[PDB]
Amino acid sequence: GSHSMRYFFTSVSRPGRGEPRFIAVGYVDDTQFVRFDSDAASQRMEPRAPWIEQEGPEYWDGETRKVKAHSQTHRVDLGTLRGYYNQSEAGSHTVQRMYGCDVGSDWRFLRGYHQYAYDGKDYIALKEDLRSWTAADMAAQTTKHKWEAAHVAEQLRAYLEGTCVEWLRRYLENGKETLQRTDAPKTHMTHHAVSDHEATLRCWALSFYPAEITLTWQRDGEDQTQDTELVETRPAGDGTFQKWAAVVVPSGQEQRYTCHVQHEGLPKPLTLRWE
Amino acid sequence: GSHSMRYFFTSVSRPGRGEPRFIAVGYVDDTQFVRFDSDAASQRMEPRAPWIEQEGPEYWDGETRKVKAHSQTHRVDLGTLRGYYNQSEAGSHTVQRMYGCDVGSDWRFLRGYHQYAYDGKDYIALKEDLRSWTAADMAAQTTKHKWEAAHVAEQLRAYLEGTCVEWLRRYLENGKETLQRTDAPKTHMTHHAVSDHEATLRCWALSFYPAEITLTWQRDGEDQTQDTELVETRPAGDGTFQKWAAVVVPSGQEQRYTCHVQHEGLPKPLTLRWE
Amino acid sequence: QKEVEQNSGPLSVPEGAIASLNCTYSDRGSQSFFWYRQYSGKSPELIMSIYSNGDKEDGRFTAQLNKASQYVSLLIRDSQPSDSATYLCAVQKLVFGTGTRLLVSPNIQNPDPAVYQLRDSKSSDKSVCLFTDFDSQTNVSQSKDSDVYITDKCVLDMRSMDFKSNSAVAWSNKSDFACANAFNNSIIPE
Amino acid sequence: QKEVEQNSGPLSVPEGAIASLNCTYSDRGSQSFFWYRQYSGKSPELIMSIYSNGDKEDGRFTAQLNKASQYVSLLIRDSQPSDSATYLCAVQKLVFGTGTRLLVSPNIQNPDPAVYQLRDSKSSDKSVCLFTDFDSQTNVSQSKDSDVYITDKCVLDMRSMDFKSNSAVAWSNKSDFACANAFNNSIIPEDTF
Amino acid sequence: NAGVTQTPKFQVLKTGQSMTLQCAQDMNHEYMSWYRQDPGMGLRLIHYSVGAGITDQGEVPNGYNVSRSTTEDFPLRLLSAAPSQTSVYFCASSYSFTEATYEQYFGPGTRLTVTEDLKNVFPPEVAVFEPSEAEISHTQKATLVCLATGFYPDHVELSWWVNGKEVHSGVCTDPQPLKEQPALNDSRYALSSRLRVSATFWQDPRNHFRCQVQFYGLSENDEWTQDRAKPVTQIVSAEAWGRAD
Amino acid sequence: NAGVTQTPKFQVLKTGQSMTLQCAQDMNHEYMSWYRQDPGMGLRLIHYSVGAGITDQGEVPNGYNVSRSTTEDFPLRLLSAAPSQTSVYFCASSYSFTEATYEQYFGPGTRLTVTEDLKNVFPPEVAVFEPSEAEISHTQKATLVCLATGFYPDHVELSWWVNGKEVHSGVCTDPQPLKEQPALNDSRYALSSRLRVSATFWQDPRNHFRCQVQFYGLSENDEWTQDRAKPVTQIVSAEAWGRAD
Amino acid sequence: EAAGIGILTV
Amino acid sequence: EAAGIGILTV
Amino acid sequence: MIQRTPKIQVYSRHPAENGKSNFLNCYVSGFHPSDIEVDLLKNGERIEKVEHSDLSFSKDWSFYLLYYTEFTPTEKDEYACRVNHVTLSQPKIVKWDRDM
Amino acid sequence: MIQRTPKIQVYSRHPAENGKSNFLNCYVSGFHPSDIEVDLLKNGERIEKVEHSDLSFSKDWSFYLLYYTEFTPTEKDEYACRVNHVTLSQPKIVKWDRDM
Repeated sequence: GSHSMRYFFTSVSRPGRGEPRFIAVGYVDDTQFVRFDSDAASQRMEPRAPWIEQEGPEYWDGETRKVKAHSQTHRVDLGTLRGYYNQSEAGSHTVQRMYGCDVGSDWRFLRGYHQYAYDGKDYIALKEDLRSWTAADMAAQTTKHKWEAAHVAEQLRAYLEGTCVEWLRRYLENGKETLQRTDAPKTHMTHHAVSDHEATLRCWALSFYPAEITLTWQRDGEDQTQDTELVETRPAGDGTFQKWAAVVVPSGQEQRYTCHVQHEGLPKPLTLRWE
Repeated sequence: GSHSMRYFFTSVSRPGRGEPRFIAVGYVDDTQFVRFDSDAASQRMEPRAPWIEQEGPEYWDGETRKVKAHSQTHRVDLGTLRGYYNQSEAGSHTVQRMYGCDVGSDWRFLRGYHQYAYDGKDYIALKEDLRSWTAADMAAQTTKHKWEAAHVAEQLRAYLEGTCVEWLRRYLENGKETLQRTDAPKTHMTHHAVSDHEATLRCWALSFYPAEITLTWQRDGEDQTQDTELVETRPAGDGTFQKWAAVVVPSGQEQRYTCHVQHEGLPKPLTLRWE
Repeated sequence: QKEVEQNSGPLSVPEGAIASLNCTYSDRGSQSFFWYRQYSGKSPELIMSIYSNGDKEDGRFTAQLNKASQYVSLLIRDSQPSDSATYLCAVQKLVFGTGTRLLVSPNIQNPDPAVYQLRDSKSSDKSVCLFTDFDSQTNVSQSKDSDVYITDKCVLDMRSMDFKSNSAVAWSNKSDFACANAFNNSIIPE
Repeated sequence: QKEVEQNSGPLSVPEGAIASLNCTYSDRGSQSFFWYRQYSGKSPELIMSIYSNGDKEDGRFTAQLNKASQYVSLLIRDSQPSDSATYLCAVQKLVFGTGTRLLVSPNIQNPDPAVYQLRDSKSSDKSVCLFTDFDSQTNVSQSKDSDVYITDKCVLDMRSMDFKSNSAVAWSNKSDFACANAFNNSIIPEDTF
Repeated sequence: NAGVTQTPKFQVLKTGQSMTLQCAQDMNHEYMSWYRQDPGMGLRLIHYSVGAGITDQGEVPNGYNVSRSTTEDFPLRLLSAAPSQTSVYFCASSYSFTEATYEQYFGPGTRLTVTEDLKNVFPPEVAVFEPSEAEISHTQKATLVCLATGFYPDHVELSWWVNGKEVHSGVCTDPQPLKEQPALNDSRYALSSRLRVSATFWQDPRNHFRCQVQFYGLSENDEWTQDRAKPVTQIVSAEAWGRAD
Repeated sequence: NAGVTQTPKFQVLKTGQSMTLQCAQDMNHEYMSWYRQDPGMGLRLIHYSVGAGITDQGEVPNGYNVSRSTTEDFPLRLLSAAPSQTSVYFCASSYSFTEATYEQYFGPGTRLTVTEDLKNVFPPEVAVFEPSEAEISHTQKATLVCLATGFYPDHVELSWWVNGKEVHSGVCTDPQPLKEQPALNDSRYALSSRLRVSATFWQDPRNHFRCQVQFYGLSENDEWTQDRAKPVTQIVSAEAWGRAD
Repeated sequence: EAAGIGILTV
Repeated sequence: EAAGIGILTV
Repeated sequence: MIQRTPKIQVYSRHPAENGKSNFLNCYVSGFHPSDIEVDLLKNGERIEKVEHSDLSFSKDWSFYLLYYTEFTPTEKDEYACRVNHVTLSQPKIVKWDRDM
Repeated sequence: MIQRTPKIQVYSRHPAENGKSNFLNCYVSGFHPSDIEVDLLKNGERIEKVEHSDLSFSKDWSFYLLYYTEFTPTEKDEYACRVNHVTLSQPKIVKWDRDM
């Protein structure tokens, strides 16, 4: 088991061309469920998963207001962070905000987080205890001092340890068929020799969720990394995920190299050889 | 009689050397009691009156730190006020700071003050209420805004209406023999005729403290300033003060001109004619 | 089922006793809760805000929230008379209840309930009957008769002397109605 | 050193009660006073500063100055246990007292005092006795046997469930010690094995 | 720092009239809002800026166009005035939505009455009533009563001026001006106040008392073709002197 | 920039060794200072700049030189190291002395141990203890205990890593690592921590728990003639998995 | 749900 | 006695 | 101000079967800032209709998008992704390979 | 920058008695800026040892110093003060007068 809810917000300034671009998206685990786009025709929070469509006017009017505000909050922040850093009104700058909660098998709170980056470096992030702040430069310090004076740490620790978990649970149940599935990796090997001297074995894994996974290569049953490629785990757009990993092998030793798969969907860890 | 305690601080920049000349001096009424000089060998607050010598290491270490800081505070201010006014680092500029408190016969607070001049013109002065600020130049305005944000007015009104008065009293008492004595003016006239047409009568006043005094000439018993010389009241270096004032008189009218003396040491105002 | 439902009195405590005011909200999602204090004819004033389960203490004011039962409350420990005024409850500084009219009824050390008739300046037979000096137990009746008008109770504080008085006046269109109208509680010296 | 004198703890309050911390300074005609909050293992943090007679209010913190009596104080109304830490008092951001160690002992509504033996995840031959779920009254004596080591009490706030627990561990060189660390409390489902 | 300001304070209107209420800001407040409050109910939200150019609808948005570009201003407009809009309008700002700490300051509010026929507006008739001899002996104290009657709308302030200097001690004005005909909707109003003072204050005939009532009626510019006096915004008072009789 | 900085964070030293602690602040702070704090006592002042080039001595200035080239840096140097200097050193700056508003920011501190024989330094032995059957039935809750033993100097950091992600809920580490032999002066230390989680979190064998202790010992450059492992700065952890018992 | 508190301007 | 508060840069 | 350069994988949703319609995917990731051009190529010609994901970001703040359209892989036909970011001088062209 | 020029008074501490040792005083005042040169003169020769006050200033910000040494006035011997400030083109010499 185990689950997270996380909200990601992105504000990018486009100088000379009116307000900034705002793009907010809600994930439950590796599943998107809501989005807002400052450009989109509606100017309302839009659903993405099915199960969140069963909420009524109350839910959307509220989630629309909150996320509109998150945008207007960022609109200002850009205004401010130019003063604070002494930067051009001519450059396009980026603010990113990400918060959410984790829960164990038991669905009981494990971890909360709230982080903020200006131009893709950490600015001010909330330490793990949710009582402290990490500020990087004196611009963050000026935030810290003003955020301590509006008891922000306390104010969030309420949402994160409380509300965040209360709705993650609501979602997890109300959307059990979507969110509480574990699709297992469909696995196989390919053998294309790259010369007449050596051979490339590729361990495949397809149509799996969640995206968490680990593929590992073993020469006589020991971890090899020496000639080991391993791709960034990628989506498909059907809501499943894909990953492969390959070793280059002295031809005539294919059977001594074996691939080891691990996933939530998998009752036991899988072992693969050629054939 | 009334009393004041006042601290005068003076920072003059010497081009080519990032260390200005600093000279701070403490008066209780017309009596000096402490001094600091950036040039002097010691780099400690030095006593000048007897009674302030009976303070212990606590007092001096503290007064030395405070006044060293007053100097370092001015060091910076010169740095700043060049930017703010757009003047040469080639030029020697002056900052002057003066603060203190007044008390009546009763020793009860009457008035506090904290004033600042760049190059001997008013910059920013604290209004009488001690809550407001008077700025002239927009350079002063930028101070005002920064000083309101460090509650300086509030911070000083504490010292001035509180500490200033608590130690003025301590000094006045601990130093009764020095400070609470009132030496009366020893007075006389001189008659040097400038020709056989005119005569110059000079009303003298010597060996008096405090330095406050009023000498006035009366032709047939009316205040004359028409032909009246009157010198700046001057020290002697024994801690008494001197002043004279003279009139030119048509010879044969010496007895129509009388001199009127007024001082705290004087039970009644003195009247002088020629003998 | 209004967004925000609030206990709709008017509520009345005696001086120095605890006032408890109540609020329930419909919208489950809400996470900020605010208590406002409005004196008659003036404008709301933030007094307290809670954003987290439990008790918030701020001097005499305590605020209580249970996200479970969708319920917010307010204790006014040691009610003073300057507490008399409308208390408004609000979620996310946006939607407000109707408001609960609180009257901290003052501590009248020795009442002398009377009904004195006063007669106007520069006229005659135009006069108003004034029910005064009763104690905060004794409450003021309706008019009954449509042509008869009857004002609410209210408290005078002559700082001059330290004396609090409960007044309440009553007049009619015509004199054909005299001072046997206002429905008495106590003793009625003319 | 007299320069600045503090309570010098440990002080212990119950949750939701007012903490009062006290400071007197020697140098009269100090005019700035600062209160700093240091958590164990971390660094001082300005919380409050007063320059003027009276009470300064900042949320739950009030700071108090009497230049008459050469006294500075700090109220912490409605103490939480995350308040527990060393509080340092300071004149003109220069000299500091020893510090007063505050322990806000939490409000344990339903105690279940027990002494459970735990065993190692590797080579379980080694075991430790864990005295837990006692109430903030119940106070822990250090060891009498030299070869026996005994931890202080300390507070968990498992956000997991919203439940605060007092723990306190004890281990010994050998088996010649089986949960026989005896100093306080009358209930303990202390099973043999 | 001015706070939040509003214009006007009091306004009559003829049904189907344009009308713009001002709201302001000497603060940096992104979030603003407009409420109506009817004697009985409380604050009901109309519209709200979460920022400049952004406007949303609230609970009771019909009748009412209100939006603003400026973060500083947030005006509110009635295109066609209706009696259904006769209420007290408050305007409120906070530095922050989505955040609790920052306070929500309220304006002084605008008191609005809307009437189908502008003839319905009348100035107050005021009268002071002298304390009872019975009260002065039985109590050792004098209570004066004041009585403003036959006025509409219920826009009135009422203080006591003893010897030409205002008094806020032993005074009591009725929470809410009561309704001369509760049943009829457009009905005239009436309000009473009480002054109490030491027996001997009233007993000396050199002490002077005036009850003063500021009426908020029409303006010089409003049209009027009736026979009776033009019910312009005015002050109406009645006078009494002390007595040893 | 990040308030005030210090290097190192943790340093062992042999008695009679040269050593400089760094301090930096890019805030234009004229006032700076250096303190020492011994478990028990508090902050004792060593030296203090009131500005560039100006330095004064504090209350415990013996053993310790200081320097003040530049507004930015304020180093502190121990010429001949002594056990008497084994303490925690903080470095603090404020924009202003002679002024209260402006804060006094403190460094992360340098933790210093000085030892007559460098052999005294040992790495920690770590062990996790799996929750009691008795505890999980009697309480419906699992407490894991961790135990770092036989280490010197008296510091290390100790976090819990559940499933490879760090966790700060139902954790309790001892305020100060207690002393294996309080009587002996140079004696080894030991530190214990607690992780508590829902019974059924522990019941699931897919949940993984590691207790991790970062040791701050010697450096690669320090000489070492001994038979036992070189006590370099390192991480030592012990592991547990969940269980259907 | 989305955070409706503790989301403040830098 | 000198001021120990009120004195900062301009 | 950090600039990271995009990483590109080009792959098919379902294992490619020649003549059986499918989905061609271009997954850009590990890049900053957010402003990026991505085009999918049919023998170098820009494929007209293309949906892309919504913009999210990883732990290190780096952005990521999935660009995709429906295609019908063809033994001889060749497909690729042409990424143009403010990090590189010349567009990056990453050519689809069935087995990667 | 405002420049005020110094005022000079030259006088004896105690009324001058010929042959009775005394104190010759030069009091400069009402001047800006602070840098000033003062010398006391014995028939135009610069008097070797001279103590001066500490620098203070009046209510209009103008500075003031008292320069002094111990002398023994003498019927025929003449004494004066030689001030040099950045306001004066040539040093100012103010000659001592008993009765001034």
